[PDB]
Amino acid sequence: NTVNIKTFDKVKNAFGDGLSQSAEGTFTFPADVTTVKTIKMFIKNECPNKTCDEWDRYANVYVKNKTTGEWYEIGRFITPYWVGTEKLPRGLEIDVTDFKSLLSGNTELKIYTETWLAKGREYSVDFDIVYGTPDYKYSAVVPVIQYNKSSIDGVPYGKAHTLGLKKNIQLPTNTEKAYLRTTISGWGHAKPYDAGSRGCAEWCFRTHTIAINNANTFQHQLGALGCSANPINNQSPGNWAPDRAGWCPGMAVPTRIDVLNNSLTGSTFSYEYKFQSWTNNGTNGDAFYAISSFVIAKSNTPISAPVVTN
Repeated sequence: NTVNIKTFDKVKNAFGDGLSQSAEGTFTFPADVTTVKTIKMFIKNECPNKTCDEWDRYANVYVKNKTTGEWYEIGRFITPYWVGTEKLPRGLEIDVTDFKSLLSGNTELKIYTETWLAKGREYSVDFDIVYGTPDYKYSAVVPVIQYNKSSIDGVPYGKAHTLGLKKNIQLPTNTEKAYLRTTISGWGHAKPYDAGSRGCAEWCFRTHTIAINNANTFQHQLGALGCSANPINNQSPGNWAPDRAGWCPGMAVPTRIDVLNNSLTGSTFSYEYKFQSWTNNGTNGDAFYAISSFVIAKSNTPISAPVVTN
């Protein structure tokens, strides 16, 4: 079984006086998610005849955690230059199965675009829920860190001292499978440039590390994705083809999945996101990393949300 749920219908994120960069709404999702195998989120950006903010703007979607009243980023993308997602049949696709526990019953969603023009961007969002026999009937998800309000509200990169990326995580004793879900994209053309005149953090290729209990465990390489091969190839005269570090205009920001070893099940461990070292000399602007990292706990027996603590 595959149920399609329609959620935002030509909603506009715009900037200027009786307008907003974000839109919200409440939608009804089926209540039972125990047999949900996959949930695909589709984002359609309609921008016919240059009627939208022609820049490659940062955008993201959130689902509200009813109990805590906190917004969780389920997906982000960079809008294409000058056009919408027309070359793509169903729009940008992002797997959001990790958030099935929050995508049930009356769910409030939020979509934001860092647009600075009144014409902004218009979107239609729908979800495909595929029912079946999942490998794990239950899942729980909680954020470890969230500095993703916009491209320039991320974590400053290259500053003398930085903090706010070390946390402690306690996984439920019945966790059968656990993993981290991270989405990271950078902004800026700050100096000193890397070879090839690549400023940070939009252009400079880096490899960040996540340390579990002080041991370097996962590496996140923000390298070339092959922007020139983008299906949305009608973006000229915008600078669409050059490879940025870990993202391309008119494409979803990749979701990075790192599987935790089961020796962490039932125990509290430390998590630290370590940026590859670099110092901003401050002569050519700022550099930021917009980042969200989530811990997902799965089991075939009802499970409570992992505890994240400083």
